[PDB]
Order: sequence, then structure tokens, then C-alpha cells
Amino acid sequence: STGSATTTPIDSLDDAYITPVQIGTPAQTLNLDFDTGSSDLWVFSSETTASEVDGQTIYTPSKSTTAKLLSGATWSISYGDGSSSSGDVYTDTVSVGGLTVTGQAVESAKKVSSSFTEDSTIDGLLGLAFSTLNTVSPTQQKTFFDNAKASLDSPVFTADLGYHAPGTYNFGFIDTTAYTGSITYTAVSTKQGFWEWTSTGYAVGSGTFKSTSIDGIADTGTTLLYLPATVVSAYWAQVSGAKSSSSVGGYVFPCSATLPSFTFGVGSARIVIPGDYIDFGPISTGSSSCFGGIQSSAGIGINIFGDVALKAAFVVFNGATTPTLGFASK
Repeated sequence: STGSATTTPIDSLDDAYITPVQIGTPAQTLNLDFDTGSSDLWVFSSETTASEVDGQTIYTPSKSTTAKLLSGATWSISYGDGSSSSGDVYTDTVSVGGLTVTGQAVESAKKVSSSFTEDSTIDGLLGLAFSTLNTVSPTQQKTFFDNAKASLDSPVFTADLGYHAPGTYNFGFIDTTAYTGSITYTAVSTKQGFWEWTSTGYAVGSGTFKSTSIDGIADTGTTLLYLPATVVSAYWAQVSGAKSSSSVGGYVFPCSATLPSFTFGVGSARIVIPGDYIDFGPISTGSSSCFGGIQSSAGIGINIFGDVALKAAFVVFNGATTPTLGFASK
């Protein structure tokens, strides 16, 4: 089998992407944030504290004839951005772009933190990291991809995120029309449960490439590119007027400035992030100070190749027995 679904930016800055997902019978369609940095499929629901729901579409398991309580199961997650959610668990039929999994764990939120409430466009998350990170207790549950894998034509999914435009998540096949050149594959460590890999270096604009190992994660659920402070400083030093602002919480720059591209290495291959992808607009409405899309990972504890990086490439998440990651230009 295969599936193919369009993923759409939630706003004009590509702060996140939402993908429609069918849950239950008859189908209830929720717009989920596909997140290769986590491993829980959780949704706003009829069980979510009323005061914490503000415009989201909810899953109502009592209206699904295929929903079954996963008795005794609970879940609780906290994300790198400080947000969180928790609740109980049903199994139900879940379809993405034509691909159907029966008995998928659907984690129903009883509580969500304010940032989730405040984002009317995201109805939940669909985790695509390794199932070892799944938070369901007492019985850890598998991701949608893990459940689908054996049925897929090939045990892979791909992320083709757009810049200020829709893109595509495919399951079970590689669309050879969606990228230019060749796909370069690179080793993955699953030791932390992430799609963790090592970039071979970077360049700033037309500058010479610096060969240096940068271990990080391919994370569709993170907006920006978070890299070591040395790398980030070298980037912003090439932007007139850019500065790190402790009050804002990262690098800012005047929008009158031209942003250089940023290149990262995948083996001997190179992915070029155009300068415009690094512009996240005014820090507040009407401000001449713009927020940067490349920020320091110092004190996150891990480097994160988030949407800023991934949307410059066609990315293969290869879930073969030994997982790997593939990157192509597009």
C-alpha cells in the first residue's frame, strides 16, 4: 500500500504544517501536525477540558463505531518548546492520504497547555519518530508509520515541505518527480529515539564550505534550524545589523538586510537553504526587527534540523531494518 497527503502551512511564516487525517468510523477529519521529533498521535477531543479548547476540531470517540478504549492507558508528553498535553487512549482506524491503519492508538487529550489552546489551526500531533519515545503507559504504543510499515510497498515515508506553500507527505514510495539530482543517504542513530544523523558541514552564502560534523535530528515538528553557537554566529555575522537579543530570545535582524543562503552537508552532497527561508518576520507587529530562522541550539542539548532546513530538501525517512535518512535538492 501507499498513502499521499498534502501538508499546508498554518500561517504566512510556515510556523508549522498541518495534514488532514481521518479518524474513526464514520471518518472524523482532524488537521494534525506531523512531527518526526515525537512519537505520540494525540488529538483534541470531546474529553478535553472545555476551557482549553478554542477553535480546534475535536475527535469524539463515542461517535466512532470502531473506537475502543485502551483500558487503563494514559499518556503525558512535554515538548522542547515547553508545551504539554495528557489524557487517555483509544484504538481506532486512522487513514492518511488513502493509507489506512486499523487499531492505531489515538491519544485523547484531557488537558493541553496554553500554546496548544492558543493555536486554533492544530487539532493534534501525529508522531513519526521511533516508537521507543511513545509515552503511553503501561503499554507503549506504536506510531502510525510503525503500524503501517509492513503493509507499505517500501518501508519509508517522505517529507516534501513547501516554502510559503503546501507540500506533501508520502508513505510507502519515493516520488522520483519530486526532486532534482540524486538522493544522498546518510546513517541514522536511533539511540535517542530520533531521526538523528550527522551533517558533514556548512557554508554561509557564497563562502567556502567548512567540513565539520554536526550531529542533529530531522524534526518536521520544529519550525527553525537550531545549530551550535559557533555556526550560528558565523551565519549572522554576514547580516548587516543582526544581533542576538536576550529580550527577544535569539538573533534578530533588520528586514532591510539581505539574508545569505545557508548550505548544510549530507555526505558529499549539499543542501542550500535560500536566504528568504531564514526570514520569520517582525518580532511584533509593525517592528522593523525581524526574527531569524537559524538560532543557537546551546542549552537545547541537541541540534535540530527543523522546517527551515527540511523545506529546502526532499527528505526520505527510511524505516528499513537499519534506518537511514535521504536528502535531495528540489
